[PDB]
Amino acid sequence: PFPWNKIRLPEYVIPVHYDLLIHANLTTLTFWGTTKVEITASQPTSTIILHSHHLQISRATLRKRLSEEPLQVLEHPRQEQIALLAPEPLLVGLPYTVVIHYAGNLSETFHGFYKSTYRTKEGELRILASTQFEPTAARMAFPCFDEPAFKASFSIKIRREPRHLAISNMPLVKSVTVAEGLIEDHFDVTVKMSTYLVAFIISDFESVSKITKSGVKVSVYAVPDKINQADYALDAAVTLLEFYEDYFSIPYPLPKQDLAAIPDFQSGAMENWGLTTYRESALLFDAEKSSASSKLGITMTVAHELAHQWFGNLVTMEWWNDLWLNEGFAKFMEFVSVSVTHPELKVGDYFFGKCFDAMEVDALNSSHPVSTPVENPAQIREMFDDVSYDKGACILNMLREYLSADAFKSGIVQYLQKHSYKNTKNEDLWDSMASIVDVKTMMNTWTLQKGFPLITITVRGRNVHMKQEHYMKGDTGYLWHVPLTFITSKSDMVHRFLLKTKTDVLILPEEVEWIKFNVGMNGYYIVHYEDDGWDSLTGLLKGTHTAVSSNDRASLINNAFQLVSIGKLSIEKALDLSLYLKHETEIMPVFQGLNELIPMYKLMEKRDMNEVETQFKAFLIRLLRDLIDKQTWTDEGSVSERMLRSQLLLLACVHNYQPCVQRAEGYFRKWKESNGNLSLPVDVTLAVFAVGAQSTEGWDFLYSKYQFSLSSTEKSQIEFALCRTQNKEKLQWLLDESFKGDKIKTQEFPQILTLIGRNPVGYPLAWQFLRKNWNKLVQKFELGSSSIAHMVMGTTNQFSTRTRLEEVKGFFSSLKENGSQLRCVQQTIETIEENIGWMDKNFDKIRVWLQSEKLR
Ligand SMILES: *[C@@H]1O[C@H](CO)[C@@H](O[C@@H]2O[C@H](CO)[C@@H](O)[C@H](O)[C@H]2NC(C)=O)[C@H](O)[C@H]1NC(C)=O
Ligand SMILES: *[C@@H]1O[C@H](CO)[C@@H](O[C@@H]2O[C@H](CO)[C@@H](O)[C@H](O)[C@H]2NC(C)=O)[C@H](O)[C@H]1NC(C)=O
Ligand SMILES: *[C@@H]1O[C@H](CO)[C@@H](O)[C@H](O)[C@H]1NC(C)=O
Ligand SMILES: *[C@@H]1O[C@H](CO)[C@@H](O)[C@H](O)[C@H]1NC(C)=O
Ligand code: NA
Ligand code: NA
Ligand code: NA
Ligand code: NA
Ligand SMILES: [Zn+2]
Repeated sequence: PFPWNKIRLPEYVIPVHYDLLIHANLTTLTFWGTTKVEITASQPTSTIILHSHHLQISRATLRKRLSEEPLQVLEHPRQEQIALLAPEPLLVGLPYTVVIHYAGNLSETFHGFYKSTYRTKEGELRILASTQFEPTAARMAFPCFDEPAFKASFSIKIRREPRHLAISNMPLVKSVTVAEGLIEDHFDVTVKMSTYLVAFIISDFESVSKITKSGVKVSVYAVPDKINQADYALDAAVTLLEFYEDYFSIPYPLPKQDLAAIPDFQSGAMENWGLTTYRESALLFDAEKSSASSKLGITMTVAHELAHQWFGNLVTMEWWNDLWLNEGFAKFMEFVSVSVTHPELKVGDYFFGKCFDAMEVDALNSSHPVSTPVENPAQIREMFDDVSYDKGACILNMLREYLSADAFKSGIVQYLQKHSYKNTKNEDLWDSMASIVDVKTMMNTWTLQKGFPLITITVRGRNVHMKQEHYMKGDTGYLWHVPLTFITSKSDMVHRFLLKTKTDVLILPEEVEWIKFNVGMNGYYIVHYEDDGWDSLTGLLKGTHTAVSSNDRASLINNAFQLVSIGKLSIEKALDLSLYLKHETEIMPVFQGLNELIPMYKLMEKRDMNEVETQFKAFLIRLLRDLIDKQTWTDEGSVSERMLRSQLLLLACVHNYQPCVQRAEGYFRKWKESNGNLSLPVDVTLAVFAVGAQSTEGWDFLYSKYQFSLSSTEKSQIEFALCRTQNKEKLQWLLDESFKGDKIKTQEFPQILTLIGRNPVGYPLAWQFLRKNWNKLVQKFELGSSSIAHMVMGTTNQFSTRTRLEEVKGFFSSLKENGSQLRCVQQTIETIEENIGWMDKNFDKIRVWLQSEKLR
């Protein structure tokens, strides 16, 4: 008879300090712990509720120069709680200490205190143990008040064999031999922090280190065979840590910061205070083999994790309904920091693309407000999504533009200073921002309702009429305070207008030839132009496209196709606009063009539409052919030029543009004749391998080199190529082997499943594999995880028939408690519903447009 019936812990028993002793055995794969937690009670009680999950509690006692007594233990596994019953009611305000002894098995998933393995370059299997606790898995490693507002200090001790190294949040202060072959490591006490930030790793990692100008020792740890790839991340971390310390004027408060590359890791990285963790591919850099995309990705990932030391660790959201205060800010700070520390990366131009990814899900009924209630672990994991990360960063960027960078920076500094070592709510951020303007009323419209507005512009002479309405595919009365911006043919000053009502008007000083709203796409909204608007802007792009900025051109491309879905613009007119790209040069507008047009043939690929699919792909290649032909088969140029080269050559080869295929075939044959020892330009390797893997001999040869590669980029490039074969038996093998995790690690499975889901002949196999192996995949990755969401959407969200829709509805319906209520399931259902309507309306229009298409 359990005495607590709520998922949320009681509020009146509060921890102050934890002493954690962990003794793990990396041979038996078990661990023992003793947890002592200093607590004080706000009000008298005789029961203490806390979290524990899959931990066998052997004994629990309560300690008051005096006194100690036993506690009865009850468990409620579904609430993931245990209850400790005291003989006497606890006394208010007096310090107690709860001592719990327990045992567990190392987790075989990617969360909790889990097993990771790797093979030495000689073939020896090695075992390590690592942690991943965010959001609710600390309770799988020690019993705790496992909610992020129950902050405390942590003194961690690790018992281990002499052959192993242990690291944790804080520096090692002492090692004591306790028994024959057993050493006890004492780490220094942490600052006050949430339980999800606790971390420890038992490994044989090696490290390299560098000291910041502020005296912080920064280290990168990795397996011995890969530590020579740590130099780039080490240098970036020192630079970025120094940047944030100087930017926030709040020092990093710990003596050291570690970045650890874990051989098995579910996400990309995690911000544990003093001991940040990473997938090997997100941290390690090979100067000969790593891609430009990889260098960018490592830099931004490190910038994200180090931003979290302030936005997340120092200041933490009070509850997961406001996770965006962690994740939106860390995502935004990636661009603030890296635009200064690595200007050659030009990260600023990539930002708006995240906003368009957020708008993809946020246009659906099944989106949710940035701030929204959650209760159980699955729901909490679902908050780590494009709304929290990307919409969060996008509305912060919009607010920064509205307030000015200086007022925004003063706001976030006051916010961080005032709430240091505490927790914040949505409202606390607005109050800090206003202390520098009714920010609260405005930002409440952007955080407490889902979606975004369509802004409709109607011009009569000098009179510019504006209307807002909720953009939904494909009428709730939603209203926003929208900080509009515009430029005109007569003024490229960024003009501002705060639209607070359904309609409003502004008067231009003189008539203009065109007007363009949402300058640089810094606003989280889309724009429709009535009357001759889209013709006028289409003419601008086709005549003098440089009359507006690259990012303004990308915004026009994106918005035109979004307006097709709600019937405000014909597919023919949006496709007509896209034709200006034949004269475009810039990565962002070209990338945006690809990102609007590729998804159209991805729908056709899953239909009996080979004729139009082939003509559409030939149109795409012809549209970009001049740019394709100018690409050199080298690694020259900027990061943007290199990413553009790699993507264009891949596109051209996969769609059988013969000049590219023939050159890629030659490089692959030479690479194979060299026994895989030939150094190819990294930027052409995706295309070369993707062509090579189309034959059985080439696929088999590529796979044979995957075993021995120490390069994350090369393994990623091989994986992509292997997933592109039309040989169904090979596709099935990849699914089976990465599912098993021996020949290909299970951390790659979600990406392999999705790539095969996008394969024009493999997509039935991937959806089938997901259905057949659902229960084991959920057990490995967890309901609500981003990984499960990626697998659900990546195998299903390009279907466009009523028969496929019912397959999806019927399958997930049948799962009941094991998945039927997933948000990603409702999102993919609504996406397929929109695909059905969009294809039913537009397919014949596209077919005719392509035939008429003599412009090319
Ligand atoms: C760790 O795994 C072992 C599996 O061997 C679990 O031990 C079994 O538990 C059941 C039920 O309690 C017993 O009937 C078996 O006899 C146990 N097996 C052995 C070999 O002793 C153990 O419960 C797991 N630990 C936790 C904390 O879940
Ligand atoms: C993990 O367990 C193994 C065995 O269960 C421990 O290995 C023993 O270590 C002692 C002293 O080092 C040796 O005398 C025994 O011969 C070992 N037994 C075996 C089967 O190898 C190991 O020390 C444990 N490690 C930890 C960290 O607890
Ligand atoms: C959106 O979902 C809600 C509840 O799920 C429903 O009441 C509403 O009708 C939906 N909107 C549309 C356009 O289907
Ligand atoms: C080719 O093999 C040599 C000898 O083992 C090695 O040193 C070199 O790095 C290899 N080159 C590539 C591109 O793999
Ligand atoms: Na556990
Ligand atoms: Na909103
Ligand atoms: Na939203
Ligand atoms: Na249309
Ligand atoms: Zn984050």
